[PDB]
Amino acid sequence: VLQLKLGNSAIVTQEAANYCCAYGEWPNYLPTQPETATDRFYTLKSVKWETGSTGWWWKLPDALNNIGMFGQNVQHHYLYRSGFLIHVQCNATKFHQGALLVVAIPEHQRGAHNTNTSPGFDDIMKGEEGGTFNHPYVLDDGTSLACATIFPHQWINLRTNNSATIVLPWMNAAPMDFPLRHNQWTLAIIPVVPLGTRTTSSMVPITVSIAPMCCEFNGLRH
Amino acid sequence: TVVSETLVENFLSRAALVSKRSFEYKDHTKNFFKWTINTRSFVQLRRKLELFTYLRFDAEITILTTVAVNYVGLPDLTLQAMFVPTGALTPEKQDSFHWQSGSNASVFFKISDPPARITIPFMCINSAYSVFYDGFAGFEKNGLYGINPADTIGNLCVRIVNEHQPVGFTVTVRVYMKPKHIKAWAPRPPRTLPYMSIANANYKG
Amino acid sequence: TVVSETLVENFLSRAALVSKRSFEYKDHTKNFFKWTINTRSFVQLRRKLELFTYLRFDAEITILTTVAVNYVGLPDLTLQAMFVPTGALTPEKQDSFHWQSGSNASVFFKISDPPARITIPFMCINSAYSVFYDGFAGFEKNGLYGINPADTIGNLCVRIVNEHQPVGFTVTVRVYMKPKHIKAWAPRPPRTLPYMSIANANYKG
Amino acid sequence: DIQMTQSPSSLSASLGERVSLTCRASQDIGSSLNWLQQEPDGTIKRLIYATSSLDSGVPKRFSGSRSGSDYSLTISSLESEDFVDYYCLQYASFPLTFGAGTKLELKRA
Amino acid sequence: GVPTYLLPGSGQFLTTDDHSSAPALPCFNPTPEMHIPGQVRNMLEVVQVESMMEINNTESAVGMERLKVDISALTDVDQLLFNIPLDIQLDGPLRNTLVGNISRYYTHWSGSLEMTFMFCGSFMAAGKLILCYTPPGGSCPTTRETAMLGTHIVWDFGLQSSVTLIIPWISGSHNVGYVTCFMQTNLIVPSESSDTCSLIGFIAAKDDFSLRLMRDSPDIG
Amino acid sequence: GVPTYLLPGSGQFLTTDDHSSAPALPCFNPTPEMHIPGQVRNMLEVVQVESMMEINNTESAVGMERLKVDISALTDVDQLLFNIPLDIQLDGPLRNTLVGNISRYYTHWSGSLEMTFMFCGSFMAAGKLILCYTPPGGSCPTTRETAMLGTHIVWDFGLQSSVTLIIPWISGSHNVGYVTCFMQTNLIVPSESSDTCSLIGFIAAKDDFSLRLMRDSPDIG
Amino acid sequence: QVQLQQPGAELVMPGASVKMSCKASGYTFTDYWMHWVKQRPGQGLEWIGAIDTSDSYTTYNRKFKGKATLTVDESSSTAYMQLISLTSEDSAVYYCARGGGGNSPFAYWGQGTLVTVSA
Repeated sequence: VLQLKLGNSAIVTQEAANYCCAYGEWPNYLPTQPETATDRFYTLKSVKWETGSTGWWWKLPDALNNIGMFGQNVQHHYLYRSGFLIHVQCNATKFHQGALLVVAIPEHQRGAHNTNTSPGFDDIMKGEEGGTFNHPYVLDDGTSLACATIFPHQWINLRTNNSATIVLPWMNAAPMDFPLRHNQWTLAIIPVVPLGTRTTSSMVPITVSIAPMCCEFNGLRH
Repeated sequence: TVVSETLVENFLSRAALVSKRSFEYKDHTKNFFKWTINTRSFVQLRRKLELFTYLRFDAEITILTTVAVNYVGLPDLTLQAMFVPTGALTPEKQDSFHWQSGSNASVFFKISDPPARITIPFMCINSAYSVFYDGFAGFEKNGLYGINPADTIGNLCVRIVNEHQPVGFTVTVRVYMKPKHIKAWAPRPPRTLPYMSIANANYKG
Repeated sequence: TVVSETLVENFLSRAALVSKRSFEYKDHTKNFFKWTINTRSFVQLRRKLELFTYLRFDAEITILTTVAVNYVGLPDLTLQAMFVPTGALTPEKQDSFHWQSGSNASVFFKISDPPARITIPFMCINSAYSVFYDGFAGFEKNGLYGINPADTIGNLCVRIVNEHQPVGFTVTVRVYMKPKHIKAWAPRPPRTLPYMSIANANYKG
Repeated sequence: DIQMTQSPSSLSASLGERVSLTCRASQDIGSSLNWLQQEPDGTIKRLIYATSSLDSGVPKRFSGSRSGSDYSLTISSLESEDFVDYYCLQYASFPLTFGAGTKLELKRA
Repeated sequence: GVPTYLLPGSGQFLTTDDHSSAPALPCFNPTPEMHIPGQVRNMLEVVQVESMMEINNTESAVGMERLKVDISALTDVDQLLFNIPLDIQLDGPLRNTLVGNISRYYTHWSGSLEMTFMFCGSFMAAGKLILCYTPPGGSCPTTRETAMLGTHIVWDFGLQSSVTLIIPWISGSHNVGYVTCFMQTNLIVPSESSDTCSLIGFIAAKDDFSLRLMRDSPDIG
Repeated sequence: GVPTYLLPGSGQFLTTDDHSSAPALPCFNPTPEMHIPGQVRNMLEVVQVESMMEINNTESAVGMERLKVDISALTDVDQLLFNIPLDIQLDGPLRNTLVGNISRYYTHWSGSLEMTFMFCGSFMAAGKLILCYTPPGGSCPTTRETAMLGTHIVWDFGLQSSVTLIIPWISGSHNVGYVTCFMQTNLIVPSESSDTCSLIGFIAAKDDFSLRLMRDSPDIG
Repeated sequence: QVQLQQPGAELVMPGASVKMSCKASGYTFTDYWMHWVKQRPGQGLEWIGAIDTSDSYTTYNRKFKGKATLTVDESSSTAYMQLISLTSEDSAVYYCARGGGGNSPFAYWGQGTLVTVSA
């Protein structure tokens, strides 16, 4: 019901209160800023979520490499430090059952199954298209999903709340980082409980929004 | 049946053997070893440090030297343990000067004595080490995945000071590393699946 | 990617090997070495000190002794390291008294022990050492160019205290010098061209 | 893609005269490398994998060593059927790439 | 100078000792410390975070469905859903958790635990359940009333969507506890909704959970 | 007396250690310290002094003309004069300088640099130039306008005889930066003056230039 | 006991592209990777891509991206290769390898196919 207006656009959302701050902090400024230029929520392509859907992952800023106004400043400047506000809203009726785990994995090293070969460039950075979990039970990094709750996360249940809002500050060892090289965070939606319905197969869309709030840029060129 | 020790400082800090090597020495008529002193080799310390993302600590290196027998008796050798920091190129023309350059820190110790103990400070460009690095090495655009050029401590180089000694004894060197002043950030899930390779996170299952 | 250590005191002060010599000892039926302990021999410390004109420092000498094998076992020799200051004439009648004169400072150390470490004070007529001396030696009018008689520290003389020991082992002596209390004046340009001779500044190119 | 430089591209040798082929990589692939034998009939067969390790059933004349900046394939004794196209491959990371190759020739008049 | 004598055990190398040693590279200033979110100064903060219990462990159970327990509309009244052993060293639902994986580095563990259950089924699902705990040596319940003699609560699908359960201070070191869950009534779902629903269990640690006596992790991989 | 025990690593010889040792010649008073002009207590003061860049490095370039770049009156409009790499370890114009030779004793170097250009030609030489800098990974300019997208200044021969350029805090350790210079207009010189003029580049270090991690100089000679 | 079979030639004109069959025997097909290697008559070895048997996860080269399509079948324990819009330029001998947990090696190879296209 409550609309969240940031910049020149906005998206109808559920009431936003007591939103999750990752590790109990918010993306403050480093002790020009894009509160206008690149501000508004960038809505990615809605993924079709079915009963046999393993999951999806979008690294930050992998899905944002070229998006709208933000796609220009990626290759334009030398360094940046940016926070992220991620709002994942999944619309469904009261007759659908299931659960979706939206968790942000800082510093996610992916992996492969039953081989020692390291993934290539196209396998790691997929751009806006995003990837699909090969084995979501092991998270693809070799760890376990049961203890994966240690990260910041929110629960989307078709009973209680159909949306989630996660705020990610700047997490890095360096004050700034390289746009096309290192991925600080990772956005993952994990369907712990699959879909179920009266019909054999249904389709539940998922909307994902990411706002690069309170960031900076240096090294002007081009 | 029926918080002091639970602290992270006491949890991550323990004495473990990160390098085990013994070079065969009988008759040469060379002898040395160098290694990157990384925590991904020893399996118990790896998973011990896979729990956390970024780590800040000062490595404390202790070299223990034992001499075996392949009654003569054990002579006392003089050994030199030199630490080579990252950025020093190694064009090895052995028998001549690189080891003895005054830039690199070296230490001399005998066989019978308290074990040589040195404390390596924190050397990094960034604020802390990166155990999990999502990205590629440098900017090669296809550069190596999973290895961050920003964090490399260096190579630990150890050789015997004395010349060839006519014995058939094998020298065994043990290097223990106990970190101190440990600061932790971003705890992660443990990895139950075995380690296929130390170069990346691939799992078998 | 992305002033404490930059100080001159930390920059010029490092442990380097300025003398390397091993005398052959098998059967004599003599053994000693002396050298002027100058910084123009070791190539990395020379150019290190060619950056500055005048220097004031206290030389810290440390003698490291290692015995090689040409199983018997290594006996423990007693060595004597004597420093001969400038102005002491050396009419060597060895086997008799000059070494043991109480004027020169001597130190005794065994083979297995902490390395003998002595600190030589600042001995000069003028205020500081002269690395670059434009002029001639003394007043001979044609006297030697490039060598200042005003600055000479002395000779480092080391011999074995014990008499001839019936072994075929070769004694290797290493002398390290780390300067302290370093004061710098008049920095100069680095010398890129190689060193043809240590006696003067001639270049090849 | 990380390129594997294999040199020399050709050589001429007789029976015997052990000769090693050296490959160089712009990045560090670790201990993971493979060697492949290519027969003129179109059938490829593995020879050397993971440096010192060798295939079961292949004679011991094939060997390898590493100076740490390079990868070498050493053959102790050559033969008349030993003329093939050798290639060095990096399976450590995707994508997998192939080397330049060397065509062994026999000295004649 | 000052006369001194060597004490017994001087010069030995101890693994657990803490002492200052000479630095390797003097006159070197490490990089200053930037503020990094999520500073963890204690291992108990990681344990207090909730984790997923796997209740579906059975024969031929692999993958994502090990986290959920299927409940259909064809089940009868008073049927045992599952039992959760509290043994950390042995393999229960607690084998891999946030509290379990950290406790395997230790031996003695004492503290109060907590369990949270969430119903992932549809909105119109009716019926009630029963949630009971078994004291140590507590005569594991045959059907129902034996579980009622202890601490229990009646949980409804429609009213509460979550479960808060405080377990009183278990203990173990190197058959005690259990969790019993049954069917109070039948599962009532409409015609359009699916017949099969599921649940997800959670476990965390309270503020009194303590640890000590560091050891090596039994699991090599 | 006082019982003591030997710590692990006692008696070893460390290269970087700092401790007091017994003096060799006691009761000896060194010569007092006279005041000597130019006391240098820090290596950064030597680096902050301007030095000559060699821009003329090419094939068959040896000797005095490596310091200057010849500019004649027959050149056309918009021709690339040169490019200066900022890599210290590799060989650019910066290979041998005051900032370069001192930085080769270290590894990590961070700070802001400065470049000064001086025109040594005659007094009546007219025309204008362009002075541009390339950000790291900055799409090195093909002709002109690509260099204009960054920080640039138009410099005239007649008005200003010197150049002040502040470069914002490069970084490197063990293709990033560049300097692009082109011909804005033709070189106008009278009949009596020579057709060929030259320039001399300079570089220094600001107050924020920092160094650390001493090592050995790569150049033996 | 264990071998690989990819017989045939199958020359074809442009407008459609033939799809490879790679069949394996002697080992469990579900537990091992499947690779592909392209031998060009110009002595090119250029690698195509790898496919997992369990999942549909694939990896493609930059120059070969959008062209090659990999699919496998665990029922028949075979492997398929699907191209699109082959022209007179592409001709080569196709190979399919296995790999595994360790070394992901090339040890087993097929006989090879002769692909010759013409306008």
